[PDB]
Amino acid sequence: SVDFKTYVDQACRAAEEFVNVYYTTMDKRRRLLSRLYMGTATLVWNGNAVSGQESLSEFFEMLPSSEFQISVVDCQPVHDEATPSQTTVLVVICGSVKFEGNKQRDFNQNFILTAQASPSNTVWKIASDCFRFQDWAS
Amino acid sequence: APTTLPPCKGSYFGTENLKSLVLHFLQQYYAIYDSGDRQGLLDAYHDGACCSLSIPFISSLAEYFKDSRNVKKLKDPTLRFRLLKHTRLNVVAFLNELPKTQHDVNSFVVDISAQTSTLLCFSVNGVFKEVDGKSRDSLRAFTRTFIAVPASNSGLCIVNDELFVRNASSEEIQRAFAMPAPTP
Repeated sequence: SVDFKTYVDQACRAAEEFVNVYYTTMDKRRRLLSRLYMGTATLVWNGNAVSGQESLSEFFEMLPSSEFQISVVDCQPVHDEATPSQTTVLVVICGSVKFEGNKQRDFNQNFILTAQASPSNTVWKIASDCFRFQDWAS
Repeated sequence: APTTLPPCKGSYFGTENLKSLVLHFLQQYYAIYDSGDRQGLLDAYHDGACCSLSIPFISSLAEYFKDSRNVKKLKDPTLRFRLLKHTRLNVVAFLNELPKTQHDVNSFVVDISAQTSTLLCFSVNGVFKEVDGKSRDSLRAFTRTFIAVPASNSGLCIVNDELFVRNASSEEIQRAFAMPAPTP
């Protein structure tokens, strides 16, 4: 129907741009971060589930101030059989973060982005998110 | 300004049913993956599955360097396209080229992060030993993210697989290899 490469190119573009917006917002405009998530989105944060945009808003306000350094991004178009009639992209991130009052740490994060067509540009939002520190048991 | 991080926890499965399903999948998958011929995974991957590998931006990881995909660093669309493995044939052929492994399955920390009637997304955190070749007996740490659809049998069929491989830290090695005498 459409060439696979089209989906791969779309996935890379959406992910690279989204990741830049996401961690810039996290570090420098935390109150806007929840606008990057779908209303029903969840986050599993070091084994802790947070459900819904309003609960995500609260959780992000409670987290200390952050400085993230992102070193690795990979992404893939998600097969239509898993997300019928819905354009989605898996994004995987590795980096480090310094939270205020805490030692610097390495982390891995993955999330699924979904495309929301609009009168102007298609907007990508997080439908589901997962975050874990490399050294979470310390 | 706050400074408390919430308490970190182990595996998140959500429900007992899902814990059973995913833990059985991982048992079965890694019995083949660690067997010495991975072609048995052809029946675990969708015809149209995708796979890719990433490692830390930087070695003892040279066998993973040629196929590592970091779109932050690598900008060219054609090369980006070529490093993504697509179709079960190309996925499993790639996996069978990687070093032979022994994973500590029962120590995996698993997070199920998305679920619908058509989709399960879970990420697996753990370690594996390389069993042969240039880095025999080395301990790697990894994070692997799977998206699976219901399998026509009763199991899972993988449509997306992202593997991240790194060296285990000195702390991870110490914990993984410890076996002290019991003390009161």
